[PDB]
Amino acid sequence: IPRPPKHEHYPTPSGWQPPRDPAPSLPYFVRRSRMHNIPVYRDITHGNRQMTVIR
Amino acid sequence: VTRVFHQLLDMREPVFEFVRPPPYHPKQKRFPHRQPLRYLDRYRDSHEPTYGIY
Amino acid sequence: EFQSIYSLDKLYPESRGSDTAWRLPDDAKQANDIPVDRLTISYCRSSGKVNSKAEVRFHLASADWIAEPVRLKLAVKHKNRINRSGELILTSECSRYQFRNLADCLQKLRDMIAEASQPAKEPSREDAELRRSRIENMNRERLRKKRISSA
Amino acid sequence: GPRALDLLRALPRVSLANLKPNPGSRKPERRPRGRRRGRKCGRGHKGERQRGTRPRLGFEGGQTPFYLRIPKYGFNEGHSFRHQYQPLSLNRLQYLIDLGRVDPTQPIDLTQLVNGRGVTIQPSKRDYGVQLVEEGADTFKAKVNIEVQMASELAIAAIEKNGGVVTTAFYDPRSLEILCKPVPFFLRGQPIPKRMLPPEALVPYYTDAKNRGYLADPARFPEARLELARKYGYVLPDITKDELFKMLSTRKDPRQIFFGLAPGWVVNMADKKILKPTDENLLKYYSS
Amino acid sequence: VTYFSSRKGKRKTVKAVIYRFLRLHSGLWLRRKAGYKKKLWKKTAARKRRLREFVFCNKTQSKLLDKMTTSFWKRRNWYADDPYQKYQDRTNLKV
Amino acid sequence: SKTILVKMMSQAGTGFSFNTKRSRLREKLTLLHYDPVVKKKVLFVEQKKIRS
RNA sequence: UCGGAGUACAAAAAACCCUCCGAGUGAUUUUAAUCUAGACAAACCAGUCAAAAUAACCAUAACAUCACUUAUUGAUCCAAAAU
Ligand SMILES: [Mg+2]
Ligand SMILES: [Mg+2]
Ligand SMILES: [Mg+2]
Ligand SMILES: [Mg+2]
Ligand SMILES: [Mg+2]
Ligand SMILES: [Mg+2]
Ligand SMILES: [Mg+2]
Ligand SMILES: [Mg+2]
Ligand SMILES: [Mg+2]
Repeated sequence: IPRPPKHEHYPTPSGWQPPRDPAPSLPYFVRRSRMHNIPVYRDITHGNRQMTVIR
Repeated sequence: VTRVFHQLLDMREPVFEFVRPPPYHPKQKRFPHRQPLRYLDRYRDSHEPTYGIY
Repeated sequence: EFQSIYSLDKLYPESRGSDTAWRLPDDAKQANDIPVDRLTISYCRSSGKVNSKAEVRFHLASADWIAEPVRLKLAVKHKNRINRSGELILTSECSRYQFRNLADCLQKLRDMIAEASQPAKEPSREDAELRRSRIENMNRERLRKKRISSA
Repeated sequence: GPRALDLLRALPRVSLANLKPNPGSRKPERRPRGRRRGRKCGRGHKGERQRGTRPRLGFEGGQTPFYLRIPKYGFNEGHSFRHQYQPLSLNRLQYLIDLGRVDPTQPIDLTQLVNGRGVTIQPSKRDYGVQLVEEGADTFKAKVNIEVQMASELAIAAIEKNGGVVTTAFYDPRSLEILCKPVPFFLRGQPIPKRMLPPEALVPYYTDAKNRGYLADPARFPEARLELARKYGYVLPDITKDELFKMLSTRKDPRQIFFGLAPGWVVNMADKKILKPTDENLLKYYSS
Repeated sequence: VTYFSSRKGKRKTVKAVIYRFLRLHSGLWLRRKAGYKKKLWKKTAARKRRLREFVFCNKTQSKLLDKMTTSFWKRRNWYADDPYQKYQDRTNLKV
Repeated sequence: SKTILVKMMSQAGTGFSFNTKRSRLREKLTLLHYDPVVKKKVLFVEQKKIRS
């Protein structure tokens, strides 16, 4: 999968914003997805149980 | 009257409507039973296709 | 450099060169109704029912692309939707896509200039919602009929 | 990074001897032994069911079954022969261009979409190709040369405004299959087949400049195209004066599957060579 | 229903379903009313309308039909010109 | 006595049919009915005899 | 098989080789449309009402009526019809 092209303006038309140049100082880190998106998803179970996963 | 607000009161002219309450629909059910097809349109948000990931 | 019996040139011999389809016939339509650069076009994006209000604004007396008889006849029928600063305001709502809203506005404007530029417009009125109007009119006219000068 | 690693110095070797499946991974099965799960073993008592003989699925016990009292009606009628166009919103197209999956620089047809995995075609399901839908119309800023099998007025309008070109092309099922997965076809060892024409029902679609049909008379293109501007109220750019114009004008023959190859050639991928027929009959057949 | 076929060992579909029902992708099934072509002269226009409807099946019937029908019929379909494409997603359902 | 089910046809030139129970020993039936295509009250004359 | 009364005293439901009456249609012209909120009833299938909006007609004109009116009825498939 190709590294995303550098642009002159962020965020892009589709709203994609690359990660920062340094990393924050927080005592945790969230890797990007292999497709370069933020790994937050939603999940259902039993048809009524709604959840949000941070991966 | 239009002349009043502009000329005398130095105002824009307010205009009103008559607004009726939105019609009452029962809770939507997962399996609407013995209900016409057009049922699914009563709970429709707006008429436009939406292709989610597509 | 491939070519077939069914190719585009042998199907339509008349037009051939690859730049034929991309020519711009500005002479074909010289009318250019509604020179969009001369309109103020506003977008109110309402997201929640998801709909985007599109708003077309321009000054009616300062608009030269419409004739004088039509520019005056427009300010009559549509005086309701005119503004105290002289602006004629059109608005569309329906689609979530503002292309479709802009198009609705422009089609409305086209229609107004259409019917105003037609001298044959008879402005026919229905009796259904106007019966109350004619009868209450006549019946306030029975009372208005008292004649003595005043002031 | 992983502080877990530091706890592993302190603990014994990981070996085959100590290994635990994640708790909950295996729900243990239960066997009809003992006081609980024995003695009729969940099968109930006598009747048809304890013996395992209860009737087939739809059967209602002799009253005319629900699925058979309802009358037949064409619903799925002829379903196998309906055409199926996989939707692609401008939102996804934009999102693919932004992230550098498909590049707008070279022309974009089906193979390009498939290779970026922006879209998936399965001809066996009677997919006839991609259709273009308008979901991202307002947001769409890219400048592209795109070829799809169907498109909507609004979608086209949204591509023109940005100075690109849309064209609707047709592929028959075989053609389509070859188009989407080309490399599996080149290992097949067959010539490149002719592109079939559209069937009679689809001719009025691809002959119109309205749809920017690939079989359409180009004389109507700049006319109809400009029409689309009047409706959506934007200035139509001159595509002629652009630097990328030589790419934007690029077509296919209506009889050609790919860009730059021709019906009847053969791709030998081990030698990285192309092979073309010198014969007259073959060249008449493939070029007709 | 055949759960394991003889040649393929797969699970067969009951075609008698596929002629009278329609599966939206949400899982709702759609059917004609019964007796809607039968003895029309004898019926009220109101009743006739109630009969001309397309109606939805309750959960039980739905599960029954799903069992009687293989995977292929539950796939996401995009048809050109399709009347019913409007209805295949579900909206605003709070459960 | 028996009655009969007759097929009645529009004289509006629109093919439209509706069936009516009519007395067997009576005369050929003619009515003023509603035709949906023309959206009018028109004359229907009995074309055919359906059920007896 | 369908309906009315009692059983089943006042919301509903409620059995019997229980007690009693009925239905398997006439007669008539006012020939009784389209579409749709919300409901009743209900294992399923079937049954019931019904506002607003259209179109028909006085030019702001939609319940066929009577016989205790309640019942006068029959699913799929399949056949005949051609709309
Ligand atoms: Mg999941
Ligand atoms: Mg076991
Ligand atoms: Mg036990
Ligand atoms: Mg024991
Ligand atoms: Mg035993
Ligand atoms: Mg038993
Ligand atoms: Mg697919
Ligand atoms: Mg109830
Ligand atoms: Mg009404």
